[PDB]
Amino acid sequence: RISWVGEAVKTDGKKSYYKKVCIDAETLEVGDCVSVIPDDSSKPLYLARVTALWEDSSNGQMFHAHWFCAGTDTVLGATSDPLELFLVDECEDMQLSYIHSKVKVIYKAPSENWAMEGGMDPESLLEGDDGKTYFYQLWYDQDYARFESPPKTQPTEDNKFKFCVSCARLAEMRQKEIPRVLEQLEDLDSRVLYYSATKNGILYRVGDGVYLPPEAFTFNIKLSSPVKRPRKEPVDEDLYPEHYRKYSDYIKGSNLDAPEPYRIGRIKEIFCPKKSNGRPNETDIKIRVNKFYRPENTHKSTPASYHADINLLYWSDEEAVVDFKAVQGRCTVEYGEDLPECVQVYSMGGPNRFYFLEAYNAKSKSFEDPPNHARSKLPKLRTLDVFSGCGGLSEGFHQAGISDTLWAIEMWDPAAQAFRLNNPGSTVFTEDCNILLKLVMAGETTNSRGQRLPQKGDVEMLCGGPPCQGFSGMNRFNSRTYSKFKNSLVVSFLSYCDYYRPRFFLLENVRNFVSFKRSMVLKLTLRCLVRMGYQCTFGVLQAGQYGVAQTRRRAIILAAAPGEKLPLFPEPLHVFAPRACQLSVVVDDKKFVSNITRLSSGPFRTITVRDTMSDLPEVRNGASALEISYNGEPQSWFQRQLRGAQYQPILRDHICKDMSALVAARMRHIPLAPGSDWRDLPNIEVRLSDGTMARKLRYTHHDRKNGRSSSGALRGVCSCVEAGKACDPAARQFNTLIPWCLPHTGNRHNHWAGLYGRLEWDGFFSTTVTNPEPMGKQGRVLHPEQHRVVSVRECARSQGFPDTYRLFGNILDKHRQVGNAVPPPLAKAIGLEIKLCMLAKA
DNA sequence: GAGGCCGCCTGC
DNA sequence: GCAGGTGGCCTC
Ligand SMILES: CCc1c(C#N)c(SCc2ccc(CNC(=O)CN)cc2)nc(N2CCCN(C)CC2)c1C#N
Ligand SMILES: CCc1c(C#N)c(SCc2ccc(CNC(=O)CN)cc2)nc(N2CCCN(C)CC2)c1C#N
Ligand SMILES: CCc1c(C#N)c(SCc2ccc(CNC(=O)CN)cc2)nc(N2CCCN(C)CC2)c1C#N
Ligand SMILES: [Zn+2]
Ligand SMILES: [Zn+2]
Repeated sequence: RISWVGEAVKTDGKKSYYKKVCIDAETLEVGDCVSVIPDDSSKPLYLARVTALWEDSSNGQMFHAHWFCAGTDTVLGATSDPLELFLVDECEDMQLSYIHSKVKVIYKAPSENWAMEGGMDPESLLEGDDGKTYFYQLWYDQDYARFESPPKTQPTEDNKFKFCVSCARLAEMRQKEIPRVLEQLEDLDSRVLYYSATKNGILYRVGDGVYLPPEAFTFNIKLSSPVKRPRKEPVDEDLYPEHYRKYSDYIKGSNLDAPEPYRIGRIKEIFCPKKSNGRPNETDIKIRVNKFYRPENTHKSTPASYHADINLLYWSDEEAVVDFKAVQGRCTVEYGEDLPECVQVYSMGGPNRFYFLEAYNAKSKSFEDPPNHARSKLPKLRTLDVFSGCGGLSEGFHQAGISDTLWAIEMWDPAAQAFRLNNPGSTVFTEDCNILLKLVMAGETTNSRGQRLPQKGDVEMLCGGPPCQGFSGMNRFNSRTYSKFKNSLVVSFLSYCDYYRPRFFLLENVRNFVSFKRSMVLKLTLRCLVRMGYQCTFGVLQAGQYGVAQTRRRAIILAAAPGEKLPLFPEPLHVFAPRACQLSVVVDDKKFVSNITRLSSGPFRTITVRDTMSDLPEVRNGASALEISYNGEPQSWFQRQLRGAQYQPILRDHICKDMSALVAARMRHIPLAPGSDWRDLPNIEVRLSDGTMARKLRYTHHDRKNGRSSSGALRGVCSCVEAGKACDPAARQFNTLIPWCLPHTGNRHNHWAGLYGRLEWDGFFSTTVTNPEPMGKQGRVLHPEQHRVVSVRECARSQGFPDTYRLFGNILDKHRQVGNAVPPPLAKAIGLEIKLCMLAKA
């Protein structure tokens, strides 16, 4: 009792398409939505749109089902509106007998007045439902967790009766994934030359720059097998009784495992080998490139990288043939003297830009002029920055050219004053953001200081980082902690988003924002954005990959209004230690990644502690002079950038905490070799600067787990080294050069690795802290050579702040301002992705 | 106000 | 077990 209605629309092969069918008491036509029975009766019904109806000579009565995704199957899980569906590129042929019923599915489109329709209370944002039939508003990418406006793919007259948009988009994706050759230049003896080729939607022509993996080719300058570090030569165990705790071969902050950046070539030929009959084998695409040298690839090796621009290359006449499938992306490489602009303007004007001024001759180990054949606005968004701090995120967005931060909210006054000092045109509110929003919603125009409150339409971009105090555990919500979340600053920030409805929205936070409360904080944040009707996504970024010598992972939530394009996450710019670049996120057993494809290498070398601060003058422990001489010119590219173009005769805030006499003696005895920390301290008496004496540490109890030194000395410093015995107060020792508490509890704290630890010139900072303390958790705060902790200026350099960026207050206030900020280079990379969306808006 | 002192959880 | 990820609070 399955009956076709009418004559066949088209007969193709063993298929006869129809526009309408009758099943029992119902009639179905293309475009109708149906439910479909699953094998597991416990599982819910599948829902689909019918995109075609045909009789098959071998399969019987058939239709094409374009499946909807239930909201509960997305990252939103159980927080989803129970009747919300999402478009996905999932579809298949199916027998008509599997249809259970016809269902109503409504497209809930945002209205033309969407930007004025905000103001629902937090309960409505978090838990409110549409309360109607099935509906969709957004398309969903299940691997990247992206909610976007539905695609506008269009059918022709050759497919209108059977058009499946999912089939069409999948076919486009497949074609985009396959390398192809387009033009045709010449036919040689054993190969065919081509003028252009395409890969992953990128067009490559003869003469373009290509990124290649570091293994793609070698240079004529082969290598120098370095004198490797020996196997930890023995030390005097009586002099250094805690050195045994360094049995791990892992050094915090070391760049020994960072990969090489990309090889860079200029396409000389694009070609295919010929078949036996003369035709080209276009499944086998090759390119011949000229090799570019980075400075560190010449005979001068790594030190050549110290002073050179990070995008400086050297031309050479060496050539390599590589598979086209190895290309990692396209880049622009230009001879510097032929630019219509200076090198700095060129380098700041776009991505993937390199330049060369000379050619390198490997045979002669010399430099030459390149050969002739090597030659050949947008209005800013009015931005509100909530929980701005001193303004690192706003500074990076400003550098990207996308925003003017006209309003900022910062409750901690020294940070608010710093933000004002750097942004004279902005209005900085110090009130509770809840109070400010309530005033705006009540129709107030100015706050109690006479500052004008932003109104609907004023705010075009909203960014901030809300604290998660009270719900930053990993365990599941309960009634109390869920109430704390509902009344929290995260939800207040979401309320700002709902009321103002900016074009773009950014929430930044610590990495574990994606995992707090079994990922429910993340899921609810996304749920609120979708409930407002925003496009949105999330991901994790590593700041070191965008140009700071610092490991700092951040969770990022991005949203874009209906009518906008949802931004992509920025591709890594700098290679960085892979152990610090774990960006994936597991939510309810589903592993999510961002759109980022640079997982193994990148265009630029890693930024080091040397890059960051080798130019700063020597200062002492407790340095307090607020304005001093730099004592020399900037040395590295990074320093040239951060000092800026205008000559700065005064270096500011190169001041350090005044550590006590005992702490200073300890710092003076930490060796300079990489990986040095408290475990390298000698066990000696030392006279302190205040006349007092630092004492030897005595070993008073036998530590069965840790054994004894080679002279038979014990290794415990307290009775608690026994199984169940408590701590003996008489066993506590004071004013020892080796701190008593570190051997006291080291066995359960990974030997307190990194406390009193030195940075290394070749390595990177641990996450820049708000108050550098050698015996705190983030204790690796000692200068690579000087006997002091890092200065405020050095922390600001680790964050990528320009040297001209003003700070405010006492030294601890300035450290906290620096340590709480988003690094401007990270903020700038994100902002450039938003700029791409602004320019591409349809 | 410094600096001594040092829990709990998770991914691998 | 190893390494990372969240700082506060005595005591004076
Ligand atoms: C978010 C990923 C996802 C999405 C997305 N996106 C979808 S789309 C809905 C849909 C897609 C395809 C079919 C065809 N049948 C098969 O694929 C099995 N051979 C039916 C329904 N469904 C999902 N569920 C429910 C459908 C059936 N299971 C695969 C269980 C997983 C899941 C999941 N986790
Ligand atoms: C037991 C702790 C808890 C937890 C935990 N753990 C959670 S998880 C968040 C969540 C879970 C399920 C849904 C589905 N409900 C819908 O309505 C869908 N639109 C939405 C959100 N939520 C909670 N409350 C409270 C009232 C019930 N409401 C759901 C609001 C949220 C509570 C609580 N007390
Ligand atoms: C390794 C250093 C360390 C550290 C370090 N670092 C920490 S941090 C603890 C912490 C405090 C506040 C927040 C903020 N709270 C929210 O945000 C609300 N959700 C988070 C974590 N605790 C430590 N113990 C445990 C707590 C304090 N004593 C009981 C003993 C010492 C220790 C130690 N030894
Ligand atoms: Zn299809
Ligand atoms: Zn003890």
